[PDB]
Amino acid sequence: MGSITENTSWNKEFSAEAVNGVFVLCKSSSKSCATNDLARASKEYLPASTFKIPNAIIGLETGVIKNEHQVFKWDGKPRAMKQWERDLTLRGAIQVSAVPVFQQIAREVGEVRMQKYLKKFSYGNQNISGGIDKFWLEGQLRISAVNQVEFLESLYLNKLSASKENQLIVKEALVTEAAPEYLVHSKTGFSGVGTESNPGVAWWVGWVEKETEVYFFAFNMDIDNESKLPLRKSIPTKIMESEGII
Amino acid sequence: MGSITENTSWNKEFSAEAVNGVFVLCKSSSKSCATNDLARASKEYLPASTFKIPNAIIGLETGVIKNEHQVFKWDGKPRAMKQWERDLTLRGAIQVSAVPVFQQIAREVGEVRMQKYLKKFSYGNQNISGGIDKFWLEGQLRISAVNQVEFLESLYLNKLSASKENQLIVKEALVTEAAPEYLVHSKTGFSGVGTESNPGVAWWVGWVEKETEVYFFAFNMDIDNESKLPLRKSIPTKIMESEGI
Repeated sequence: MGSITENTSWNKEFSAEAVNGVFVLCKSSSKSCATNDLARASKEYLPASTFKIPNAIIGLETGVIKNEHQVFKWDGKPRAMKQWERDLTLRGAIQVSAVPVFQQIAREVGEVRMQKYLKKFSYGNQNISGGIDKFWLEGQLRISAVNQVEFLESLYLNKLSASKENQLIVKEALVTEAAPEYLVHSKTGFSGVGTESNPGVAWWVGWVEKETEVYFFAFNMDIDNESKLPLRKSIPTKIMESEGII
Repeated sequence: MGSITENTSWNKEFSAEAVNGVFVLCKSSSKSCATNDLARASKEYLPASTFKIPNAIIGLETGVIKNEHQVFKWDGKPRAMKQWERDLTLRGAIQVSAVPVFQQIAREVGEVRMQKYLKKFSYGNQNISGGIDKFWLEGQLRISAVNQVEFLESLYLNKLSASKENQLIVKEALVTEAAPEYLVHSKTGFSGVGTESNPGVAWWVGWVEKETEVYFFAFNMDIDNESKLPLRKSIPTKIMESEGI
């Protein structure tokens, strides 16, 4: 990555909520990044559902996901969340974080192909052991906020080791906010409430295209209570809108 | 164009506003469309800004538009609108409908290549005479609502005679509404108030991806009073809502 500068004043938003976390924000027009905590910016955590971004690209690249219009049919069996009990498009599955859809995609991709692509993507520690359908949820895979922004910037520029076509498909699927001159691509993540002395992690990563400017961001925080989930978006949002990226 | 059925009940919104226009809605699931007026559905009108869709694709295909990240720098010379007086990305130019930006692109594309692609796209009457950079604004180019829908369906499916990459680039630049299971791609159009007994035309075309269903739409109406523009969105919205979309 380029240069990164620690800005301890950003901790203001974290203190107010008594949250232990990190936010990394990079402005493309300068190749510079800022963060409230340099140490945690480089610390690696379970990616949780933010892993659906590389998983989607790999699914497309390997042909497991036939094309952008593939519909993932619900077999009718009970699923962990009601929002997943329905047929979903690739964008739909990603947007509602439909774990079972991507677990099946991961099984079809397989260990060998999955490993190959995470190496090509320089994705975290590239550790997929423990079970092909859950390594990003409870396995040994880990990735840092800094590595997330590097990865997302590559995707934005279509520089990942995959077809431009597939990177573009996954990119539209990640759009979460659209205005004439304000476009946001993002993905949430939540590993769970963790265990005693081992909190879970919550994520919010993506990028913002405001006019001719582009900002890449990655946020993660320790979490042991679902009631704190909204903070994964509110803290980053307050930090960015305090930076003029309203 | 699969099958199309006229549904006069849709005229309600039109009559309720004393507006002459047409709306074509197609449900991909069941290759069928509906319209309030079959005859007008096939009538061709000046595309106005909706033409920025085919133009953007052509600009990318021919190279005039370097890539998806190309920036369109403003030279400083005043423009018809303040919103266009600034640098713009490809999506920004489309979203705010920066006429000057695309006029320049058209010039670079060249009437020869422009004519070539409109033939590949089967875009309306394909008449770009009058002025290489104003034919869609006041030239003789004409296209129907049915033609807009089939053109947009081709784009959605990456079936236009262009690279899938360029089609995908233009598709994201057209996103106007984004939600978890609701995504809208769309483009507005307006030729002006026009002249007496010869009003202008207002457009609104695009498609809606709701859950796993996909709806393609095209709307146009005659307009002589700039105060009626909002109707290009309100009328279709009301009709689609009355359908469940």
